[PDB]
Amino acid sequence: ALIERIDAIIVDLPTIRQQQTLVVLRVRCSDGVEGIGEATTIGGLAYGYESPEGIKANIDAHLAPALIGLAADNINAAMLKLDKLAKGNTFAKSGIESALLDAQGKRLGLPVSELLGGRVRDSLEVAWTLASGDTARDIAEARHMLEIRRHRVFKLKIGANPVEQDLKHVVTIKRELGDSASVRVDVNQYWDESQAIRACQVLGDNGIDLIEQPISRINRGGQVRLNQRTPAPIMADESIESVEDAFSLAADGAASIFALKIAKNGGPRAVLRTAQIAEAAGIGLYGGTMLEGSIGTLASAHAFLTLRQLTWGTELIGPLLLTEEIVNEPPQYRDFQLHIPRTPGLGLTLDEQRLARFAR
Amino acid sequence: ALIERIDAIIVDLPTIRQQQTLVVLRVRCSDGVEGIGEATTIGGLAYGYESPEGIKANIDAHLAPALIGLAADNINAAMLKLDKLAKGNTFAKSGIESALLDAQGKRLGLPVSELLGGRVRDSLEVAWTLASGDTARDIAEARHMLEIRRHRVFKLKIGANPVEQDLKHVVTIKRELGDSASVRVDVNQYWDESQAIRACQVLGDNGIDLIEQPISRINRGGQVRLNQRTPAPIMADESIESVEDAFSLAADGAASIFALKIAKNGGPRAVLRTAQIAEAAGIGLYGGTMLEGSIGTLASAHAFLTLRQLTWGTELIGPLLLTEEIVNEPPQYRDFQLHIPRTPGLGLTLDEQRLARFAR
Amino acid sequence: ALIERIDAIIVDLPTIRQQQTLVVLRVRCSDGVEGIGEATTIGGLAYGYESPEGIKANIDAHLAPALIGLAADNINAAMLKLDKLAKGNTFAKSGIESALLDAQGKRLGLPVSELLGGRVRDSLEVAWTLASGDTARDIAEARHMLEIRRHRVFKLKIGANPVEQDLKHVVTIKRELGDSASVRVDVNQYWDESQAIRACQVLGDNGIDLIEQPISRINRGGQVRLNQRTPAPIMADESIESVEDAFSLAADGAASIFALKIAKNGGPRAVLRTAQIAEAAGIGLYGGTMLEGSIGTLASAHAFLTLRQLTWGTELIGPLLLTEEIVNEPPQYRDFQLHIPRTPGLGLTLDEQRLARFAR
Amino acid sequence: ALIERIDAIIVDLPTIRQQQTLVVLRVRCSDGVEGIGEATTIGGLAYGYESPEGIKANIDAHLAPALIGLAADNINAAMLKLDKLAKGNTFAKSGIESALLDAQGKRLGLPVSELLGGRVRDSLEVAWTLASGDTARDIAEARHMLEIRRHRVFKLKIGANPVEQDLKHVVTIKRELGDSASVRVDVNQYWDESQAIRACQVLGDNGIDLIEQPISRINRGGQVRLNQRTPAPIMADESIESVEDAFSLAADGAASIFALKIAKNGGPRAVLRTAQIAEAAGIGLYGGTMLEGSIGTLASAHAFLTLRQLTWGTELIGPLLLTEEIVNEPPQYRDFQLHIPRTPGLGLTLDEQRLARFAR
Ligand SMILES: [Mn+2]
Ligand SMILES: [Mn+2]
Ligand SMILES: [Mn+2]
Ligand SMILES: [Mn+2]
Repeated sequence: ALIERIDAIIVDLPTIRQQQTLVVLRVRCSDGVEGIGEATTIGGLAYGYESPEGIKANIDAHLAPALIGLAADNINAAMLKLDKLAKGNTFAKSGIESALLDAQGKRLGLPVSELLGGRVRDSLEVAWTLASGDTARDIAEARHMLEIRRHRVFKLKIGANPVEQDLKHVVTIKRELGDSASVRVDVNQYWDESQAIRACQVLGDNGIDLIEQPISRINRGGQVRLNQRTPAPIMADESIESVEDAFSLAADGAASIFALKIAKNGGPRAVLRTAQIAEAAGIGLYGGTMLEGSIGTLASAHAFLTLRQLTWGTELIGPLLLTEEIVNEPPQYRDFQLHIPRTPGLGLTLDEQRLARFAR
Repeated sequence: ALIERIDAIIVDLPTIRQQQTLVVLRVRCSDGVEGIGEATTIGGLAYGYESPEGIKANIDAHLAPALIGLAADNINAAMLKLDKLAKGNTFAKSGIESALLDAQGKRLGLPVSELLGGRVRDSLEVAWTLASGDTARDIAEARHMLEIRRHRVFKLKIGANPVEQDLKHVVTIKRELGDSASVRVDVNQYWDESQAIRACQVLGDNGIDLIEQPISRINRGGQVRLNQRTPAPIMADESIESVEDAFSLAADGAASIFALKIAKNGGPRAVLRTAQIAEAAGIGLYGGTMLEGSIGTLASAHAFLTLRQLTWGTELIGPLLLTEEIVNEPPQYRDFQLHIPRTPGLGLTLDEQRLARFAR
Repeated sequence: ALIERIDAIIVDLPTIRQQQTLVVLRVRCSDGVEGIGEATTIGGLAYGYESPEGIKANIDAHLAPALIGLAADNINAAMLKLDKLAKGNTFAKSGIESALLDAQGKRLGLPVSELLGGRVRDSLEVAWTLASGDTARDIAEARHMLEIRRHRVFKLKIGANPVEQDLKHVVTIKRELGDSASVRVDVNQYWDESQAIRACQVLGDNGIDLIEQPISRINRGGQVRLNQRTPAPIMADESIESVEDAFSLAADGAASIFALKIAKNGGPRAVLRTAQIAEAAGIGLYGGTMLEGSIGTLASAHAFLTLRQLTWGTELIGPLLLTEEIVNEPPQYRDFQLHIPRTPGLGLTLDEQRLARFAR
Repeated sequence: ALIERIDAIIVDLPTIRQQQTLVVLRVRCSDGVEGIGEATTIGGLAYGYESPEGIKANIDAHLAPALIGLAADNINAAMLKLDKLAKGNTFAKSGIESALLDAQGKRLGLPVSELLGGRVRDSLEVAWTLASGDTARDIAEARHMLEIRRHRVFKLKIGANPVEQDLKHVVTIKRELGDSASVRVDVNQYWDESQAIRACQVLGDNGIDLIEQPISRINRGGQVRLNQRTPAPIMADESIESVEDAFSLAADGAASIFALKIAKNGGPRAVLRTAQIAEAAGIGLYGGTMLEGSIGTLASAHAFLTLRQLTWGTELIGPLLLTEEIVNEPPQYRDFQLHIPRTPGLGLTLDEQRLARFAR
């Protein structure tokens, strides 16, 4: 089996919020098997180097031509060839690898998790991001998600408002929920170390379980210092933009938890390299997401099932934010977790109608 | 346009406290344009290496003669020539650079902030130093400044009295003001690390937002340790006596905030080098002052407007302490900020009458 | 003056050894002034994250729309707005900044170097890369360049062949040329630290003046160790992919020389931030290039003229490799240097005919 | 005895190679005893923060008025009062302290060395700076100084010419002299670490005994690295601008030898603090000079005699460069050393005629 054609499709799907833009990869193999992948980001170029437009342009002009004609079954050789001719471009590489893994799983009749070694679980705990901006509305959304047993872990994106305001908001939510839920925050690099010093103390003293990426990745020593002084553990996300970054942060002791994202590492196999690094150092794990639809969510999930332990769960909620999908199989969210079937590949098939409907 | 003449005038102005001594620079260019600058310090030689007397002596004998005849429009070449023949002498260099930037802005019809790249704001938040020594009098002054909306951020100079006394004073002020104001302290290198250990803890636990230069610049490790243990962030001021010092402190992680002072770095362009260093490391900013009159205040301000972010505001209140000025344009303080116009140069002109009146 | 339109044109120019692809930016301002910039790389995605295709796609979809309507004269505000909405994308940002600086220089009648503060020199020393692969042919090319007084500094790209082979080649060239020329090498991250240990020793012992980027940027400690043990100084290039990286490498002591590249930092102003960082730490400078044509070469050059010192010269030879250009003014290479005129902006104008001829 | 009057006199003396400017201090005490001191520098502001003009201005306006009326016999109280009201200003402080020590020695009938604890030697080894610029001329001067037994240790100021040129020059001199003389160099901060790496190797491999201040004081890590890799020991000079700097460099391991200069530390007593710091760390000593005339030379010498060991000798040759002096007692240079008598104070008296003749 050889790689015959690779198509990168930009798709715009409506959300429950606006719209989320996905880049759907379709890799056609000579044996008739097709693999699907996804390379999605949030906000164009605001949360990463790659945009949907840049992703497609590079796949069409550089990445795809390098794979046409190669063995579809030798994923390692294929991905290494891409590393040789393309620096960075992890999101694009992630979609491509997901597609190849999908096709290979359909080919051998195995789920991607098994191709990756074997799953140790069939479901993953999912955290919900409360984003209404209104405290009361957030507490209500949280009590609802707990009632229908969909989520018991909650994440709050803070940092865009005055520090004191975000702190009042977060503390009130953890106060009202008590130990019924786990409350975590994500500052998305919005604070500088001077703001984080007091902020981390207040959050940790008020029952917040973890503070995700409080300060910018450019401030390495700041991360190392906060990792030593913050009452609540510090998790790295944006600081990891490659597997090599994870090693660096581990050797430095810059975070006690790593967020694992296939798009930021280069694919399901790459994210496993990062997880292995963290495991060798004693660093806790969390399954992250770039708000991908089902393809990317399942591609991530399949990799997370092989992990010995994910101390802090995952946030694979991307499909729940979309009102329309481009796959035929809707994800199974029940009892605070996401359930992954044992069907071949990613266990998904494209809805050609909706794909054509939402493709730009 | 060539530099024709440079005059350094020592001026003694009365304050609302005593008197403040300024060194006014007047640079005459062959195209008829004149630039004005200021090199001021506090207390002769008590807060720095340069005194008004030493500043004038060096400008007349060494610095000025090196510039006469050079292109007034090539500020870089001019300032680099001064670095080559004069070690240190940052205050004097600061006045000279401010004067050249002023003249160049009048020449091209641009405000100094635009010569420096472009402003991202038109006003700066100003902090007021409560200095009566009497707690009740300070709280009263603070409630007054809040009422007329002039200041909502306050700074207290402590360290000259027994530690416990200064702590009682500061805590009482923050207590009475509540979260209506931001209270910060400046110890002016008065404590040794042994005194600061408990002092910083008490201050941080009682709502003080930042502790400025608690210990001496000679104790580097002490700064690094306090930066790691103080509940309230540590800001460096006296430790920065050059741009290279800022790099050093950044690499060491000796403070999470840098005070930017044109006089301590060598001018508006130099202070920007320091700010860039701090930005590259994730270090927060604050616009400092050496209690300069309008010339030096505006020269500082014009540089601070180009900054992406000044997390902790500024303390450009120098003109408010003087009862008489030597410029014709009084500064605009309204709604807790200092407002900077878009007029050419520094946007100031000398009052020849008052200058002659207060010159010694 | 407002930014009215921005066009990103991919141009393919033939070289003396294939073709080089440039992305020409044309920024049209409401006052009728037009600025030109360039965002070029080598080998698609092999020497960086950005390809010509990705660069254009991002400019058309994200970067340009954010600037239309803003003041063309406030470059700082414009570039900071880009940092706020786009992570990375330094090559694209570089072309845009070069274009804005060009237009602003034509507008005020000043050369870009003066907009950047003022030049301290009018020409820059240029190094030539011997790339024939054949030792005898390289020595011949070097003796020729010396005869016509075009180059007296030479750089050799090594690392793609067995270590011993590359070493024999380099040592032979330095031997035949003697102290008539300066011989330097660039390994382009090709070696791992284990290979570099002996390689750096042999090179340093045989008169090679500097070893550029011997090992990969992922190996930080390796860089710090080689910086301490290599008999010949170590220069960082690929390790700097941002201004913040420069600070990091400086604080770490990972290289004694920094290669300055506008494309890797984000523009002429950004490259100056990096240079300032290195200067504050005592790190030597070298003017690098991404093999840009005249636009990018001049944009770089104009920034390097403001530098106090460039201990190791530059490699602004890009135009000499192209057989055809898209500008009307050919660069002046005479007496081992590149000469930069004092004309407004970049001092260049587009040849509409050739542009149309080579645009794809 | 009280301090009645202090006079700072700028004196211009002709040299054997121009003119050297001294600031002579005369402190008059109520008991009729007068003390003389000297605050001299090289090149105005090129080798330090203080110029003769700035030194006099600060003494007349700030330093002197703080001492009038105090006990002339309590030097500690007097010098500490100066530290309290004046930051830096070490050259000025040095002249004043030398004057007070002089007067106190005449008063008690003891040589300054005894006031400082007691001498362990009566003479100091003196090194000669070969400065003709011409290699042959330097070798000739060195063979002459050896013949008349005046100097057997030689220092070469390098760094202003291309590295290779300075290296050829130095190596030739050490080669021709052989082990008849000790050859050392002083780079006066002229090189950056990248240039020093190879330069220090060549110098150390060719018999140069020590390399003084190869790189700038701003590059701290560079000093620490060179201290570890240079085959010839590294001596710090400009890096010490205060006693606290010495501690810092010692704790860092930035140099294996410290140059002791009374002007850079604040006086004969201060220089002893620095020497004590180096001794406690195992750092070797060298008696430096700012090219002072006899007053400053003797003030330095008297302090160096109390030292347990000065591994690398001294460079107290200042008087030998002047054609005219302002004291009545010429210094005794015989048998490679400077001989210090056991007369009271500094053992010098002013020649009122020549003083009046050369005072400006
Ligand atoms: Mn995150
Ligand atoms: Mn302060
Ligand atoms: Mn390179
Ligand atoms: Mn020296």
